[PDB]
Amino acid sequence: VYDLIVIGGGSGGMAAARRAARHNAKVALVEKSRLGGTCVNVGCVPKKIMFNAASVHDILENSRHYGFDTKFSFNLPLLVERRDKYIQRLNNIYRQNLSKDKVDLYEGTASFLEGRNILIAVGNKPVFPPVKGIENTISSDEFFNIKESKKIGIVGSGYIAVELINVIKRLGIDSYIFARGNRILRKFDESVINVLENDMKKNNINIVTFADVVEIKKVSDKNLSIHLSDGRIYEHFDHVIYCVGRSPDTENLKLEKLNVETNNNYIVVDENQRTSVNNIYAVGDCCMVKFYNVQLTPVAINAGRLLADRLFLKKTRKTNYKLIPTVIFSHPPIGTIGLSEEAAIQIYGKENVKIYESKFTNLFFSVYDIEPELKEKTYLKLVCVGKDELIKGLHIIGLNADEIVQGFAVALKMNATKKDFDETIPIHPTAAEEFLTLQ
Amino acid sequence: VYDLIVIGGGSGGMAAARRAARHNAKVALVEKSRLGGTCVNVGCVPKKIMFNAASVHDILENSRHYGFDTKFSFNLPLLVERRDKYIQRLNNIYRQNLSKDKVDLYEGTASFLEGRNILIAVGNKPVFPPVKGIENTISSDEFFNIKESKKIGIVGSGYIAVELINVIKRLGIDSYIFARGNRILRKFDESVINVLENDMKKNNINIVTFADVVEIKKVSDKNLSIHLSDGRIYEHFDHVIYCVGRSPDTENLKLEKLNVETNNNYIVVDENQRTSVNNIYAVGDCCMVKFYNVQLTPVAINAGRLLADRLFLKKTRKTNYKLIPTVIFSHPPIGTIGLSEEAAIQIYGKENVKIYESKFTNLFFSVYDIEPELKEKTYLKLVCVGKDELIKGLHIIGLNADEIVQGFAVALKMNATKKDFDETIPIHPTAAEEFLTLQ
Repeated sequence: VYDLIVIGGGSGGMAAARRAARHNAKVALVEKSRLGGTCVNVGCVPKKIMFNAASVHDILENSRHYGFDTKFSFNLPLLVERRDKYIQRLNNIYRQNLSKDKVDLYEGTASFLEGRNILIAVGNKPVFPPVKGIENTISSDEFFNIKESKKIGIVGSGYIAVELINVIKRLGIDSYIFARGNRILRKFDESVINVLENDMKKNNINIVTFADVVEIKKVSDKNLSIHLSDGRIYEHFDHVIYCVGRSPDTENLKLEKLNVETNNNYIVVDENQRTSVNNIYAVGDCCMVKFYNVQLTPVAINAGRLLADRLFLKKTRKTNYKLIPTVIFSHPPIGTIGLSEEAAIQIYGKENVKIYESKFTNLFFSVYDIEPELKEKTYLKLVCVGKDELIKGLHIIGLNADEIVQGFAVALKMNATKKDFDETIPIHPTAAEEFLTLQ
Repeated sequence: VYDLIVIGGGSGGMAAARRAARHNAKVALVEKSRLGGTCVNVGCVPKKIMFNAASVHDILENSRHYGFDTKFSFNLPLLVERRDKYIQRLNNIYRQNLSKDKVDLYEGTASFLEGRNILIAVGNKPVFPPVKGIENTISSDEFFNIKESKKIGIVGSGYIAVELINVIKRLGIDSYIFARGNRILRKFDESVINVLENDMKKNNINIVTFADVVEIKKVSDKNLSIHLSDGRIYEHFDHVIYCVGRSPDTENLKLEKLNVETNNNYIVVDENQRTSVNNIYAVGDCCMVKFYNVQLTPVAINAGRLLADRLFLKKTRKTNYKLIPTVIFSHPPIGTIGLSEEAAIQIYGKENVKIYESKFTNLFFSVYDIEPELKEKTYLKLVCVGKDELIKGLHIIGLNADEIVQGFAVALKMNATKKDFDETIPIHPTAAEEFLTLQ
């Protein structure tokens, strides 16, 4: 008999499993594919490696403005073996940590019908809509098998699509991204995105708006065509990638005969991650909290670790889904916490929203021998709601924006104000100091 | 008659000058060399450009682990013209901003004997001690004229010396840095420095401890020798650089006949930057506050801007010299705010100091085809004083540490605690998130 059996060795189950492990629980975790799940084998990890890759290509393409004489070629199959070489080592490490802490791992698909508290941690799996030609399509996952390609088309404009198209261009591949609305990234502040799109277009990424693909044709093998509902046609794609969204691995868990609730396959739970049925719990994007979903590795890490506590020491600590810092690893990258300027106004009203923003050029681009206004930009935004100016949203796009936000999030959670930032003496010279002089 | 005459168009005078400008003051500023002073023409700006340069060289030397075939040469004279090309454009811009805001600029040396409130902003100038051979030496400034060199020796181990030696190696130049104590950077946390030195030595930077140079010989032109007091001799240097420290440009201001006070050339002032003599004020590292000195661009920017206020709108706002975030642009870079673990214990006592630290490898180095333990490292430290654990010091050394700290400083000023950080959901995957899981 186990104190807790973990189903899902991805981000959530693992953390959960090892934490309870730490509190002396007899723990068991069963996995069917490689350990570390989505984030490790087909999300965050490789994605981030390919983002670094595309960063090296730009540095190589531009080293001449820094005194270097450079001639280089890129070979994607190599980036491929290095990167999978890496991934293979993590799985072994995870299985090592799993014996280090006394958890009894089991490889196999899990199914309900010996444990005292059973935790569902089976995240999603990709979504292919009923669209004509969809057979000729692949998913964000599959992209990680691509070692040859001259033209790629992505359908969607969510964060995965944009990160992927920017990584795709910067690897020598001709690139399109189809979007349903007026602009990609419809959920993020529109100014931050105006800068994103301007730069993408500057780098010849083709962005198509108001697109509804009603057909995916296959002239032949690796000669595909994308058909939109308005007359525009787009030919010659070796891969069309659908970045629709993802849905829980919930289909056959032999769950129904348990009256465990289900919205649209997502397992419902409470502040504590408890099911309708007690004993049985759920974290990871495979669930929905209420209802928030929120599919990010660190959130599922929080959840699982915190639960273990209510389960083994004390309840006190619960997961906060409010305030979730994000990084869109686009080119350039985007750091974003809290409300956009418009979300703010939908909540507190325009009479209460003041904004602070900046536009400048990273010092890195000083030697680039080109007209200033053509250098890659950096833009930031402070959205302030109230009277001594609480910061309800914080965003920036640029060189290293991925590394500048974490910290400001510690300050947004502490209800900091324009004035906290203003009394903060800045570090020079850095991109991040601009946040402190928005006067 | 002027409402305020600014002496010194460096960081402080300029900001001061334009701010008061903003409040409708009849302002005048006089400069003798190029505008933007130390930070722009011989400090922060070029230094930072050369740091980026050395960053491109490492990226080029290692692109192969990312799929690239790279063959490159470096040519320092080019980095030199690009970089001075840049600097020339800033001076023009500064002189443009100076007409934009209605300040009457005057080029010439300033000397006391028409203005209502006169502001001293003349920072330092380098220091060469009475040492034998010192004639054969140069200063951090002069380094910016160097376009040829096979071996360089730096005397000192302060932040400028370390930044400069790391930049020097990464430009193909053989490198030594002489230090008086046991380790370079004696003012910063010793663990953060153990990692710094290990990496420097890993990259063949030679670090010499307990060194007292008592002689600087010149066998010939660009064939110099460094003599230490203990028997060690070090030959074949084209340039020996002395990074001793800097002293105020105060020597002949025709000041004495004014009973304006002087410690060791530094002009003394108060919380408000007022002299012994009123009407006359002082910011910039050319002064000493009490007594803090603190020679950083953003501090002198604060001071000058804030003064203008007491001078033109209201006093309320004063400069805080307590809590000064810093970045040592070493390789790797170091972000540091607040107390070291030992400074903490000199203040609150060991019974009250808890520490949190981490050591890991940036994901950037995942594909480097080398044994893990040989990859460039990242190390962080939380120094906590008290009971719910106030963070009195925060440090990290690594890839992008320069960009991760600004933000945490907003949080240290807000007396954040381990637990503020702990409730902060992290961004993945990033170097900076490690700060949030130090459990």
